[PDB]
Amino acid sequence: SIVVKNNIHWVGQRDWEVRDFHGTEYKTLRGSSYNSYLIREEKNVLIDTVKHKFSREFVQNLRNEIDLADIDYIVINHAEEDHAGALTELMAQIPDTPIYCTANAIDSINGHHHHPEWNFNVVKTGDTLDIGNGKQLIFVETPMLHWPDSMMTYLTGDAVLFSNDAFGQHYCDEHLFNDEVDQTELFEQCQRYYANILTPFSRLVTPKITEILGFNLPVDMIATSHGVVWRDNPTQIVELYLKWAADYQEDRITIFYDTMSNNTRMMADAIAQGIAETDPRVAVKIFNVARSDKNEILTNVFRSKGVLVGTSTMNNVMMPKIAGLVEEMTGLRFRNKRASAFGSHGWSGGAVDRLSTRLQDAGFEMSLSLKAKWRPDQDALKLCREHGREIARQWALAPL
Amino acid sequence: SIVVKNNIHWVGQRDWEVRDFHGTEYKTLRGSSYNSYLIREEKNVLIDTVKHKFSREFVQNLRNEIDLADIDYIVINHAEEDHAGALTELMAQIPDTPIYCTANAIDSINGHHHHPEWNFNVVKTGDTLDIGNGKQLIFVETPMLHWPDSMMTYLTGDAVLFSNDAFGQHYCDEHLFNDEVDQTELFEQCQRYYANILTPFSRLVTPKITEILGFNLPVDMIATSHGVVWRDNPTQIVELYLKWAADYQEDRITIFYDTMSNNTRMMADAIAQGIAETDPRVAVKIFNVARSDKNEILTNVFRSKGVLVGTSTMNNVMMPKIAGLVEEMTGLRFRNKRASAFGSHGWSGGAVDRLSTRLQDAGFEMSLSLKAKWRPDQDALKLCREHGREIARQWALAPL
Ligand SMILES: Cc1cc2nc3c(=O)[nH]c(=O)nc-3n(C[C@H](O)[C@H](O)[C@H](O)COP(=O)(O)O)c2cc1C
Ligand SMILES: Cc1cc2nc3c(=O)[nH]c(=O)nc-3n(C[C@H](O)[C@H](O)[C@H](O)COP(=O)(O)O)c2cc1C
Ligand SMILES: [Fe+3]
Ligand SMILES: [Fe+3]
Ligand SMILES: [Fe+3]
Ligand SMILES: [Fe+3]
Ligand SMILES: [Kr]
Ligand SMILES: [Kr]
Ligand SMILES: [Kr]
Ligand SMILES: [Kr]
Ligand SMILES: [Kr]
Ligand SMILES: [Kr]
Ligand SMILES: [O]
Ligand SMILES: [O]
Repeated sequence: SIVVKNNIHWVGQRDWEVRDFHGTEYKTLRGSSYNSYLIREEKNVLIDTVKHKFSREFVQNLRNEIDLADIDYIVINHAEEDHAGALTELMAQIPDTPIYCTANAIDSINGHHHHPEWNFNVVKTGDTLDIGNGKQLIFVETPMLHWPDSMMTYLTGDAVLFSNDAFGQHYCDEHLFNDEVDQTELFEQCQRYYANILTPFSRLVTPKITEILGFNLPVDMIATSHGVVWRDNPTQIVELYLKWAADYQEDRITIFYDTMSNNTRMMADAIAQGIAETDPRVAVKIFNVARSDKNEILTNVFRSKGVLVGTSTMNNVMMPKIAGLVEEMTGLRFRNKRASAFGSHGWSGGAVDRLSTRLQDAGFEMSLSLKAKWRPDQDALKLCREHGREIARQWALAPL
Repeated sequence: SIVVKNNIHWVGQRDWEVRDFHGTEYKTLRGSSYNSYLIREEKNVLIDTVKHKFSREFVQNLRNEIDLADIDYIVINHAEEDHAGALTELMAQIPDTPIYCTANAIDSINGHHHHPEWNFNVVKTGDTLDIGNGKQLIFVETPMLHWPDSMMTYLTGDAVLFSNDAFGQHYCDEHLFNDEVDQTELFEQCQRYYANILTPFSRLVTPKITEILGFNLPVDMIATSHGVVWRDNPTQIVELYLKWAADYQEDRITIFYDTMSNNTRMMADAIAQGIAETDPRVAVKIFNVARSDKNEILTNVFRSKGVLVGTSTMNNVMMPKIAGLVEEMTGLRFRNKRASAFGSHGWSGGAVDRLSTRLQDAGFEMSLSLKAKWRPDQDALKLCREHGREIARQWALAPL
């Protein structure tokens, strides 16, 4: 275990090997961690657990830190399997131990564990839990951030905010604190996390942070459930969340496509050139969805002011990976972004219009489409270059 | 080169390494071949070429077999890059050589190569081309099998049908003839090919084969553009095509899904059990689309009488891989098949109905959906088992 602050002990689990989260929908290229915390004042409080596959090690390590019978209260901020997965294993040893959580958490905890006989205690925003020595836990409900059961626990005196998923990132390191790790690698994982997970809940992020700041409670540390503990200027991740929530976009255009014989690829490269030689301020990224990291693509879309999506016409419809990715974007609900569909066809085509429509369904403001037959020759590549020019002029943030 | 029959020489290219076709949409687990044929009578005729990346070797090997100037005619049955990719390289040495192909082939050849100055000769069904010694080539147009430019060339006397893509398969072997290779491995690749490529054109397969049989031309060998040359009972692949075209299905149910925390997986296994203990005649396959071969899944759907598709609700929509796969199935246009959507959700859900609708759009006859909240307990797993029972009774081919 690692001493977080005074009597706060990190008793979680590092995961260096993990490469897949939420099925295979979130690639964790730098691993992750599952942060559990043991607070030992007059009362002994355990905050969240770890993933189920590390339950054996979790309980054993917990035994080495404290007798399980001496644990007074258990707090569950979030009942997703990576934070409450070791719950059944632990409650088998101490079934009478009270569990403090939201009303929605009872549904989610029981939904996974099927032990409704456990002693649940419904908490709501403002509720307190005294642990002795002048310190107490203050609960704040954060529904749909990112789950209905989500909440945060604040420890007075030590001024430590247990935010669970919020302000966390999938980043594994032997050092626990943010000022002890690589800042660049830390920022990438933080932005990668929000873009792929918290984007559809951005409208809720700002009012919640505003509400919490209204409590006027000091924050010395922010102990998330994933990644580093923010102790050195901890509110820096809060400020990033405020910026990322306000329909974040840079002067950047993300182009991604799928192709069977490189015809659409040729179009994408010609479009990109037209943009770069029209607007030097625009950062341009290009991805083949069949050969690229899906989450890296989505992170760029989040940072971009607009995207161009390419697909060849395959069996009167679009290519599956493109359709799949667009479907996911429909759930992420990106805002204040523009889009243009393009692609090659053999005869009748139809996949470009089909794509443009679904992008509109995903919330993108659609510009005109670009279509080409078979492999683009020099003349066709000019039209693609010109399309990029028209896009660059239409999507220009400042005049030029 | 390999002697196919008399003066027919195989001058194509084997591809042991290839693992991806049509982008990454067709996995070639046993490699493939690109069959080109040189006929040397009084006239010298080249039939199709190879993929562009093997163009250097193709021309060189062709030089070792014959002087390029001695080539009289060039036949292009199909202008896809794997059969006409080495065309530009070859025509650079012999630009005056006539090219015999369909009217639609001129559009496709020029579309890729951009050399309209080539000497094209439009052929239609019934047209002949004398090559001497009492032998001649007879052309038969096969539009949308699988391309608009597709055609077949028949050689009289030797009774050899050059079918290009038709009756071919992606299977690489040192031996050229069908009776020299592994029959099981040969059948798998043949069925894998049709299911993923020729399924949406099944309505056209039967009348075309009927028309060709109406010509009363003998067939000693069938020389495709991919895989083995059928010389031992060559019509066996024709009979398989007739069966596969007639909305082929076995007493078989294919279940596939995507899951984030295995809840939907638990549902799929419970459904499968219900079916097996209700109808012992049904063959059941289960696939996680995130961890399985996509084409193996589609091959099973082709053989199946009906499918069950699972998805968890993710951001108010379905999982991308499922959406992507369903999109592709919408293009494959499977016929006379039934379907049932299922999956787990956290709160409001919605992805199961969304999936059931798109399956209906894909042409599946939809049965009732099955929904479960979070992780299924013993009671919920009974409902899933019962759902399988109801499906097994509804989809039963014979009474029982
Ligand atoms: C399996 C397959 C299916 C196709 N289906 C269509 C189609 O339905 N309509 C069409 O106009 N072209 C169709 N085509 C032709 C392609 O759209 C054409 O080759 C395109 O220019 C290539 O795009 P890409 O190289 O960027 O992947 C199909 C090609 C393949 C290989
Ligand atoms: C990223 C993510 C998004 C989710 N979105 C929804 C949702 O929009 N609606 C819902 O009812 N449940 C949602 N859930 C909860 C899942 O549907 C729930 O955990 C489900 O039972 C798990 O299915 P599975 O384990 O088979 O993948 C979401 C879960 C995750 C991890
Ligand atoms: Fe979570
Ligand atoms: Fe988490
Ligand atoms: Fe082809
Ligand atoms: Fe082919
Ligand atoms: Kr969160
Ligand atoms: Kr937040
Ligand atoms: Kr906050
Ligand atoms: Kr074909
Ligand atoms: Kr055919
Ligand atoms: Kr035939
Ligand atoms: O989580
Ligand atoms: O092909």
